[PDB]
Amino acid sequence: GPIIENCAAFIEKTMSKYAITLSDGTILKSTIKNETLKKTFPILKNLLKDQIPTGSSFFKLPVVFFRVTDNVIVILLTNEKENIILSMFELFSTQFAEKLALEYPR
Amino acid sequence: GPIIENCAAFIEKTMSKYAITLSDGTILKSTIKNETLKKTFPILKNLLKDQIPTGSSFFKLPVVFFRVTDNVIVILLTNEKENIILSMFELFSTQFAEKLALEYPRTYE
Amino acid sequence: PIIENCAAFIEKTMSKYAITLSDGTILKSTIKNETLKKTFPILKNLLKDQIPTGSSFFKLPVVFFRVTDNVIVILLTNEKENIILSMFELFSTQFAEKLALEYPRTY
Ligand SMILES: [Cl-]
Repeated sequence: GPIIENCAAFIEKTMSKYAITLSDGTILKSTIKNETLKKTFPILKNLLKDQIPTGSSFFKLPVVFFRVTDNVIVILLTNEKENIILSMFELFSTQFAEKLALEYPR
Repeated sequence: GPIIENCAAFIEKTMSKYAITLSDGTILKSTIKNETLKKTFPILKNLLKDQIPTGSSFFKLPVVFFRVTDNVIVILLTNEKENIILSMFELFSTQFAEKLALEYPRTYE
Repeated sequence: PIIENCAAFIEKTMSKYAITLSDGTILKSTIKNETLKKTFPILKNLLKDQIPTGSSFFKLPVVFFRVTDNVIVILLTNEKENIILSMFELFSTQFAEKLALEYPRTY
């Protein structure tokens, strides 16, 4: 049926703490608490102007950003090893970045 | 669309003084006089800063707060018993939480 | 964050403004502090008469706008009154309920 509830179960299969957000600040789904997201989003909007091209990730552990689509960003709080996180993102995209760009176009 | 209308009619079935607001303070629906409602906001602000969990309530009678989703707050003025109020909120959540969460997402503009 | 958007909204029409609390707390301001400190005792006394929430008070070039119980907008401007009242009505629609929650008068 509806994605987002599908994206979150995917992510939770390997990370407890995440958020699926849009570029303006809209949280579509999040297990990260509001206090952390409020201080986190201004940093993400900055990097979004030219440091995270669509399809790329950005690391500052425990925070990680993945621009799945042009408008949709995944935010992780994790200490997983790098290759696991990149692997999660690669799979998440190839199973979701089509449906997600279709449901949340810019 | 009609989600807030359905939320309102569900609450009005039991309490007459209520409001539904966003967690940034936007009033979506309120039968409480806007002046009286805005004076409960110091309490709400403290609840949100202490990150009261989704599904949890807070009682300062006659005022009652219920965090149905991350971004949607139910407010009551009521003298009804706590066990009835807590049942009302759990049924309210069951029927409307998922929809409210999609219709009213938290936003950090 | 919310105050940073308030500042940006105001800045689209006037450049000399301040957003303060009832007790005088500066939240954001492009007005020289020299001016604000000689301007606050006037605000305090207007607040006493309980200049109502939503109303403004003109003393050109100075304008006060009580957006919420606890938040005052101050402008130094030589714009016309209708333009100032229109900016205020717009400002209040976009920000008053948010501001009321972010900066509640306590007790
Ligand atoms: Cl929270």
